[PDB]
Amino acid sequence: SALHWRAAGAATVLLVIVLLAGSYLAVLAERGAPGAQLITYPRALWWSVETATTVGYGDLYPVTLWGRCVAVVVMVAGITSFGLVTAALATWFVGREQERRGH
Amino acid sequence: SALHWRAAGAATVLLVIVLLAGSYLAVLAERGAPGAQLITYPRALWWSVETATTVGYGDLYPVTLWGRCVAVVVMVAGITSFGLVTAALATWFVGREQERRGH
Amino acid sequence: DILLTQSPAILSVSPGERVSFSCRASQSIGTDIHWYQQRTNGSPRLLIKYASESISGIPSRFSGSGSGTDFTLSINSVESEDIANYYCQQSNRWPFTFGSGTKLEI
Amino acid sequence: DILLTQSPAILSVSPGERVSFSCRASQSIGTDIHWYQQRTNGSPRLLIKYASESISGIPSRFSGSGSGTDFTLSINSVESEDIANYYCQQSNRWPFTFGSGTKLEI
Amino acid sequence: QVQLQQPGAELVKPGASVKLSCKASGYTFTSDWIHWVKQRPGHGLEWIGEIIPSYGRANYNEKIQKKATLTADKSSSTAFMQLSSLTSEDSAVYYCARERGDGYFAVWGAGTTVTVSSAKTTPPSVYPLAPGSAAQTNSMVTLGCLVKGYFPEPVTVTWNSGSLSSGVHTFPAVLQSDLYTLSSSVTVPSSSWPSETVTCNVAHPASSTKVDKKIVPRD
Ligand SMILES: [Tl+]
Ligand SMILES: [Tl+]
Ligand SMILES: [Tl+]
Repeated sequence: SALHWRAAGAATVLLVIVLLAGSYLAVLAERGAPGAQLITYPRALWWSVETATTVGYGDLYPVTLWGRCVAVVVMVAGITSFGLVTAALATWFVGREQERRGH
Repeated sequence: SALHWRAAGAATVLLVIVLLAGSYLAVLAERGAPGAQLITYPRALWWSVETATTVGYGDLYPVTLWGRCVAVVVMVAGITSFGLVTAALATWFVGREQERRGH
Repeated sequence: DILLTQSPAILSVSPGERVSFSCRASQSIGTDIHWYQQRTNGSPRLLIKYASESISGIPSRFSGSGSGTDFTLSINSVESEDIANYYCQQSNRWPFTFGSGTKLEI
Repeated sequence: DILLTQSPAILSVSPGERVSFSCRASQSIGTDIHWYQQRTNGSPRLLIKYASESISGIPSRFSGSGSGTDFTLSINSVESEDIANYYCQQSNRWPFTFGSGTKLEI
Repeated sequence: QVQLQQPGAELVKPGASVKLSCKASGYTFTSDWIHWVKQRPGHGLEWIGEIIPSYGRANYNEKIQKKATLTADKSSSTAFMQLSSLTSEDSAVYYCARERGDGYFAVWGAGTTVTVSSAKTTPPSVYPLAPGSAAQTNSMVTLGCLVKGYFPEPVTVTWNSGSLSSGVHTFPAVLQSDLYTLSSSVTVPSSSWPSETVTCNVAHPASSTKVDKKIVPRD
């Protein structure tokens, strides 16, 4: 349909891809760092969701420079995707409100 | 009244339902997992609010696959509901600003 | 799993004195510690829930205090009716667990 | 790095009895503790993963319990086939580590 | 008013199995969990498992040999604990309690004492115990009754259908050649006897055989 609604899905399909690639690179980067906990895929994937939503529970986090890096890409894509739906939900509501004014 | 204002309430009535169902499924899923803490309804309900707002204090969180799952549904409905009011607040402000331009 | 320790096993005291039972958690469990009384040929009876909160129907001489990994159930002036075994239980993390229990003797 | 302790080193028992091996982590590692069996001139064999979860192909007499820093592998009624060395391993934090292992003797 | 009800006893042969029950009444919820607690003679409490009648899910104490299966019946509000392949180790009082999903056990059942042996049931024999004609009495008097020759435990003893609690003792049973024996004593003011009857009620659940015996003077 429209741009706003397209981007939303795109951000969704992109968020998932980033979640998957993120959890994978997360483990790749953290293993080798003594005391690191973000080192197995299943929980790394969970950590990923935790990060994209900024729900921060502090149960798992990167302790390496590259992990931190991977983390920043995930927070950004997370905050952006979720901020891209909010913006799409605003357009949807703005256009409908326009219709309810014979404008 | 309008869509944006309707959805807000809807998201509110839906958020509450998800909060309640979430805390209930949370306990159902976490009990049986040694070391789990999200295992009694009152605090599970609190954990739920904590999650829907992404305020993350890390005092309680799921440690099971189904818990994590329940958690993701709550974060999403939380972030979406709260992102649905922000978008409704934008429409409200956009339409009023339109009135203040004789547009 | 959380280990709950009750020392001593037995505990004496003179009629009417003040007595305190101790229950140490193997790790911080907040105030999620509960107390039960069990008399000869009896079922456990809730005395204190969440460390401090008293129960309805329980004498006012029973009190409980603590937080973290150390909790104590006290009795102001023990009566004979108080002779029994006392257990602690946690509920902070799964599975719930019980202390070895302490026996009161007057 | 996480130190895993297996006491005792050797462990006796009478045929058919219930036996429990202990593995204490030097710090809380959740349930990320796994168990291996190793017979004379054999390779390690996974018996239990993540503390409780049993493996396919493993006798049902083998069970494991624990969380935090204390875990135990049990065997309901040991058979002779069970005579071997048992190791624990963690995976909670890098690098993975192994217990000193415990030897069963009937 | 008695929230959980369990059968007082259950005799089981080695290797056999048994299904214990816990019927509840009072405030019923969807959040309610029914817990089972095992207690061996001379031992403390031990958590066996839990079950959420609603969803019908159950969890077990992974520390001990799994010997139970929990189920429930939304209809009759009855929870069931299936114990299978019992042995001597499995003999004990099994309590069931109700937890409102908030961590503590508000109400407990009276517990069902499960004894495991190939032996056979035997109701008790209740013989009265009145003083002898040559026994003086103070302001008080002591009567009692002998419950001998029964299996398995327990036997509940009450004085005057319960109306008499002050001055009662019931000595722990004793075994010998697969048969228990015990005595209970009662004490009342001398004046009150036999002017006001004193009867010992003796119930033996394992065989469902409650019985009475008055304590009259010796003819
Ligand atoms: Tl946040
Ligand atoms: Tl945190
Ligand atoms: Tl936000």
